[PDB]
This record gives sequence, structure tokens and C-alpha cells, in this order.
Amino acid sequence: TLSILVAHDLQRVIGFENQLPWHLPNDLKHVKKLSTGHTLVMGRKTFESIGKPLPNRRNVVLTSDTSFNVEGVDVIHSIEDIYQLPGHVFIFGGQTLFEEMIDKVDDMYITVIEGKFRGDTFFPPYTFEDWEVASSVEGKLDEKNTIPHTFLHLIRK
Ligand SMILES: NC(=O)C1=CN([C@@H]2O[C@H](COP(=O)(O)OP(=O)(O)OC[C@H]3O[C@@H](n4cnc5c(N)ncnc54)[C@H](OP(=O)(O)O)[C@@H]3O)[C@@H](O)[C@H]2O)C=CC1
Ligand SMILES: CCc1nc(N)nc(N)c1C#CCc1cc(OC)ccc1OC
Repeated sequence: TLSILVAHDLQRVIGFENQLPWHLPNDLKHVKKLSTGHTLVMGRKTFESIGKPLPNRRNVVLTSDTSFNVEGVDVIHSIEDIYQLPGHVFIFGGQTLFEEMIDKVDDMYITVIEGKFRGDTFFPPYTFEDWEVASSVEGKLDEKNTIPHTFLHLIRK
């Protein structure tokens, strides 16, 4: 299975200055739950911003850099390489990867951040005409989680 995994705001903002625009522990938990034991595929800029591979799953980085060889990370140099990865593969970001893969994935796991943030990177536009809502779950608000959010699982019609 090939899935997108993304958190975007009301205007599809996903990032600002190579970082996430918001702080939301519950969404980190969501990512951990979904992708532990599976595979994340991410672009070079996203990886470098994270700074190290995420524990307990396969980390795959897409880059043109022939010198990229990082401990605990597998490198790919083409989009076509993604389709050779076994198991459940999550396209993890950032903007460039989402733009390349939105028309190809089976599935999308989207956290809608119910606010409007300043961004410089965006998830591509999509229409519910193309996607069935398999599930929609309101995020619980906390002292630690203060931005309303909704976990959507969308399946390509
Ligand atoms: N909120 C969210 O759900 C998420 C947000 N983000 C955010 O997204 C932003 C980063 O996005 P963006 O700037 O697009 O960067 P990306 O993370 O998508 O990385 C882009 C890089 O990936 C490599 N790459 C992409 N496609 C190919 C290809 N076909 N062949 C070879 N290499 C390729 C290139 O690396 P190179 O130049 O080295 O060749 C390219 O410069 C950040 O702000 C981050 O915070 C990221 C993930 C999730
Ligand atoms: C944790 C944010 C997130 N949520 C969802 N639902 N999907 C995603 N693809 C992402 C992401 C990301 C990239 C990223 C993660 C991170 O913590 C692991 C720290 C920095 C990041 O990029 C700036």
C-alpha cells in the first residue's frame, strides 16, 4: 500500500522556514502509531530539518545528492524507486514529494489543522469528488494540544 501522511492547515499550509508551523503532540502520536514498523519516504529538505531518522521504522530519503549516505537511512534517487519498496509505504513530505505523489497514492492520512498559519510550503489542492472519507475523527484538545484538528483517512474513489 502507498499512502500519503500529512498535516495541513485550513489553507493547506504544511511548513514555514523548513519547520512545522504548529506544535501538536497528538499529531506526533498519530504519526508514530501509523508508521511504526513501516516505511517513510521523504524529500531531502524534510529529512535535514528533522535531523535524524525517526525510530522504529524504515527511513527512505529522496535526493539527487550522489554523496548522501546517512546511518539508519536508505537513499533513493528517483520517484520510480518508491514503487520497489516493500510493505506499507507512507509518503511523508514535503511539498515537492506531495506534489509528485498525490496522483499516485492509494490512500491519504491527513490531519487537518483547524487554523490559519503563515506558511511557505503547501499541500497540493485536492477535491472530495476524488476521495471517499473512510473515517473522520476529531482530535481531543488538551493543556498540551490546543489547536483544533481532525484526522481524516481518505481513499481514492
Ligand atoms: N506538515 C507536514 O505534514 C509536513 C511538512 N513538511 C514541511 O515541508 C517543507 C519542505 O518541503 P520542500 O521544500 O518541498 O522539500 P522536500 O522535503 O520535499 O525536499 C525537496 C528535495 O527532495 C529531493 N527530491 C524531491 N523529488 C526528487 C526527485 N524526483 N528526484 C531526486 N530528488 C528529489 C530534492 O533534494 P536535493 O535538492 O538534495 O536533490 C529536493 O530538493 C518544510 O517546511 C517542512 O516543514 C514536510 C513534511 C510534512
Ligand atoms: C509530525 C508532523 C506530521 N504530521 C503528519 N500527520 N504527517 C506528516 N508527514 C508530518 C510530518 C513531518 C515532517 C517533520 C516531522 C517532525 O517530527 C517527527 C519534525 C519536523 C518535520 O519537518 C519539519
